[PDB]
Amino acid sequence: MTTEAKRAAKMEKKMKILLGGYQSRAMGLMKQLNDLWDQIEQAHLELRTF
Amino acid sequence: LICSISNEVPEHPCVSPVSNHVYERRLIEKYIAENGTDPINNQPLSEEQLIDIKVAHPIRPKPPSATSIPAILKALQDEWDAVMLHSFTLRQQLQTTRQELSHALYQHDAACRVIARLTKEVTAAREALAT
Amino acid sequence: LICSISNEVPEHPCVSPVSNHVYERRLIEKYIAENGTDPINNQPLSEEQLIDIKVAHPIRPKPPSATSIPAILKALQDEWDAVMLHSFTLRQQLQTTRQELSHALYQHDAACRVIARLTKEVTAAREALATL
Amino acid sequence: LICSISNEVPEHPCVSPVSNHVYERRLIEKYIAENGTDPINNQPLSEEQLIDIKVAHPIRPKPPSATSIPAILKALQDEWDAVMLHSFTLRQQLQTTRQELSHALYQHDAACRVIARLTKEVTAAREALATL
Amino acid sequence: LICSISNEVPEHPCVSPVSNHVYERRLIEKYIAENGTDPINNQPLSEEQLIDIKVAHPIRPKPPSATSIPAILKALQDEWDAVMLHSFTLRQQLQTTRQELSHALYQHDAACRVIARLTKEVTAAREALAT
Amino acid sequence: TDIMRNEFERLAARQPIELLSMKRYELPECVNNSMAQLEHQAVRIENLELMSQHGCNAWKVYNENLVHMIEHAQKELQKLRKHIQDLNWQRKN
Repeated sequence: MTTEAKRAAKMEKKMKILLGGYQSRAMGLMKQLNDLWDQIEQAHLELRTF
Repeated sequence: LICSISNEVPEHPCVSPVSNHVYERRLIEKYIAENGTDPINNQPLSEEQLIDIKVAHPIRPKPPSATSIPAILKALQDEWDAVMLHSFTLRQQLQTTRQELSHALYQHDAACRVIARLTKEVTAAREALAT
Repeated sequence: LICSISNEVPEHPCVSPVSNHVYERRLIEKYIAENGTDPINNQPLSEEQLIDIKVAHPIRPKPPSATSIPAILKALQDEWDAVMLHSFTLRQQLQTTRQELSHALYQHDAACRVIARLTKEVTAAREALATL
Repeated sequence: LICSISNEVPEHPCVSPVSNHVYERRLIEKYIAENGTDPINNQPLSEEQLIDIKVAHPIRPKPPSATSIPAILKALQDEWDAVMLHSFTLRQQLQTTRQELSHALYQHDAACRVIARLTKEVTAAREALATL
Repeated sequence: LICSISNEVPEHPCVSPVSNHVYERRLIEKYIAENGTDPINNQPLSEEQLIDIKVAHPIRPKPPSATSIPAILKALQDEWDAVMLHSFTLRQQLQTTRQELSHALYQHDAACRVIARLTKEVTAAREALAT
Repeated sequence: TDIMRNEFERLAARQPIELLSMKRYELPECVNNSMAQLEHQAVRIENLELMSQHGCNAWKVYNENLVHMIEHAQKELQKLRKHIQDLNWQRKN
């Protein structure tokens, strides 16, 4: 149970940083697209409304 | 890129010459089997009129804690509860839509009537001056 | 769960190595003796092409269980696609009635503007009517 | 993210419903207006056949991750159907290990009566030569 | 009926040209590109020999029951946990049969070492019986 | 307007509670679950092999493609800005 978990928790934590910095990337990556999907569905609003 | 039926990012893209609209093969099969037409525009569609697209094989990275317990105990709960809360909030949005539509029809009734009356009163005083 | 010639339920479904199509023992062996080929598309074939015997082996067949491995995952995918399908037809009305409230709001604002102008005109008009 | 004709990034993409292979406007428009077909397969199409890239729906769009229960089911099925072959990887080695074990047991039981007879004959013939 | 690869019912079966072997598309492609060798018959493999196999009737999903998902979730968990020990079973007993095979060959290497000694003693006894 | 899922999700959402999850392979029958933790952390070191095979490589592979998919929506917003503002430019005169 722990003989391999102590490696599967360890080599996972080898990536808890290098993947973790990219984990701050893909979070704010699509997050700003929530304004791009708002200002799209807001650019879906202003087109025919005027 | 995305699908217009499930709002999904497909691994199985297929678009039809009956409605050129990137749709998720799952919901497109389900729909065209339900009623043999497009869902979005509804030009009559048979399931073999479409054509698949060859995809760039897009992949999302297996996160560091991906296993039986991570993808079973934790993971499914976020997805299912967030489908529940999202669809509930969306129906709530439709309720708000019906309320604002009723208020707007009220405001339009007001505008039309008050305009019908004032357009008269103006030229009424004007005709009295032109007397 | 039918043959590839005669449509009967095969006791040893036959599998040929060109356009493999689950057949019946006697039907496929007869179609061989009649002409050394399969029923599908008239290609070449031999007598050895069929590996008749079922594939029961260390694969450990379970008479398809109700709640074990694959059914829950497949059903989950099918029902999640349906959840998203219906939430789509709801967001439809979301955006549509958005457009409706947009047009109605522009209408009501610029329409009260019509009165904002008409009132000035009529108020000056009756004043002149008294004056001159 | 990529383009199949010019290798330049499509800043205005349109995939036609003919042989859909995500295509850029500033190439594919004159492509269809020059030769009225798709590039790869060459089935006939034009401008009205080539269609813009558009928003999914008024439903909430979202980044692709292994979170979504469909992606979760895909990854869980990957792990499962891989362990399915992993089981064969060991059943096969068992098929050879157990047959070699039974075969070495056959050669062992063939040397067993050999050693029993050699050992009994040692005593017999030694006693007989010592009985003189 | 039975895939000789995964033990599942494959909806994407594929047959080889050098072997009569209808296999699962997942493992077939995975092994084919991983190594130029066949699964069972060890027939040197090329992928374009594949025969896309289908029995257009045979797909039979389960209508298990109306049972709540509060069944199916722990069901999938327990089934995976069971198959985990069932897959450790096939490798541990295989390593044990291999160890026993080498062990039996070792006693075989000792017995055919003692038989020459016993035959020597027998031949010498009979050579004494000559005089 | 969906399947019996409609009333199922009505119960599950109004009720609020989360379905009792897959807390079976974790704890440790229990000997099965312990052997399962063994093989499963073996598969975890396998998926760790298949993750460190890339490391930063297939990470940047997704990063660049992500930006090259991002830019298009804002090109579209540019289109919408231009259209609406030229409409207003007509309306003025």
